[PDB]
Amino acid sequence: GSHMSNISLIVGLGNPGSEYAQTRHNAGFWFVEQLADKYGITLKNDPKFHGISGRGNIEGHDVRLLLPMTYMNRSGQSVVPFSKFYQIAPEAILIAHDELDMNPGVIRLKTGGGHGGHNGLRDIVPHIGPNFHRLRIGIGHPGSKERVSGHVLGKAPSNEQSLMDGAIDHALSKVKLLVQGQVPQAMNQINAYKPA
Repeated sequence: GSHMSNISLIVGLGNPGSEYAQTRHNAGFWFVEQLADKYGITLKNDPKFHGISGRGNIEGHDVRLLLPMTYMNRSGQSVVPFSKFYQIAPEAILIAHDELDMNPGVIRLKTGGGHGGHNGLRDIVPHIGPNFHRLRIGIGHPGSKERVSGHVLGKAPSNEQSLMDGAIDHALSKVKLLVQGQVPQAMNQINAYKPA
């Protein structure tokens, strides 16, 4: 299976379908789709684990990618059996997800903690516990808890999309550190990111 805190599973959270592909709740998908293209990892149909997955070499490490196709609030119905099947401990998992509590263009690597009301993480933490790594992609907050659904299922204005895209591109450049188990250095260099 996995080996220490060498990241060997990278999960991107989001919703299936073209109507959700450009929404803020798919920030995790954006990051994983771009990572898969950067490293030539095929993301193929994975009906067994209710998602799209791939396996390939990142900087000399055997790494798996997963996009749940369960819809966001059932994400755990893909991530939990996939990670158990391949014997990947949470400490070797990175989950990329949209973060309401951070600005567009802010990105952070966090180890552990709660779901912060994220309905994808809410479906994962009760099964594998909190001790996986998260790539928190800032998307900002709409003000109301009543407005959160419409914000996360919205398509961000170009300025915010540009800020997110820059942050995601920065994070792609730091995955080499994560697959090598250099979580502290990755966390310092990801968290330091500034758009301008």
